[PDB]
Amino acid sequence: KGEELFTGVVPILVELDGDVNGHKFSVSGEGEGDATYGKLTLKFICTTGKLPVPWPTLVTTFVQCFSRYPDHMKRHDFFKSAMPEGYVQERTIFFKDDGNYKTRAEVKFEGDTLVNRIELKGIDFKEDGNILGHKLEYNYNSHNVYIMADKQKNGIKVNFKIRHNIEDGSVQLADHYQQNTPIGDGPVLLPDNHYLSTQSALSKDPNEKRDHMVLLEFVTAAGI
Repeated sequence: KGEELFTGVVPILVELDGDVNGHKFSVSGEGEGDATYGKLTLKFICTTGKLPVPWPTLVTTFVQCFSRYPDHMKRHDFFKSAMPEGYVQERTIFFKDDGNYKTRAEVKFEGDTLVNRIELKGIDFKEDGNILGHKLEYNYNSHNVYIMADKQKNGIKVNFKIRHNIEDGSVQLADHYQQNTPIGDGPVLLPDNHYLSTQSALSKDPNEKRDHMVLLEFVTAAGI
């Protein structure tokens, strides 16, 4: 019964603390989310200074409860269903032939603000690599996210790959593995497999002098 929660535009707050190959950094993200349209709008700041890794790489990490679930599919909205209480999102993201990322985040409401708090741990990155070497283009493609229920952990398992465009026209693969679990002891909706169609556009704020990333994104469920 989290749907009444996402009836209008909801403020979003994003906080991440990370360490990549001994590279410590932090980001703060503020924005709005309008589930009715599967639309998200945020701005991220690298508070500790210059971001050690590349922006496009943090996107997946930086609130699926803002996805638009068509009417005929609401019974599958696990995300909104964990609402108010929230849920845990954990991930292992393997960058092909490079390091991998480990994440644990908590997705919940604090008052009337939607909060995503994350701790990220990065290891085995090559300094002479795409990531560390900053060789990714500042852009992003559309992707499908497959969702299947994890009846066991009373949650869901998600799989998907992201392709990051390399500056030489090449592509860097990012294999994502993710599990979600409700924070409460309340009931949630366990869905049948389906997927989320995600579009994203990264931009920059001219008048913004700090290290950041502006983000616009739309997400709609389908495959059902």
